[PDB]
Amino acid sequence: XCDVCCNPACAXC
Repeated sequence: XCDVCCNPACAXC
């Protein structure tokens, strides 16, 4: 993903 979560805007981290 980007940091921890896999989302287009990074959500649920």
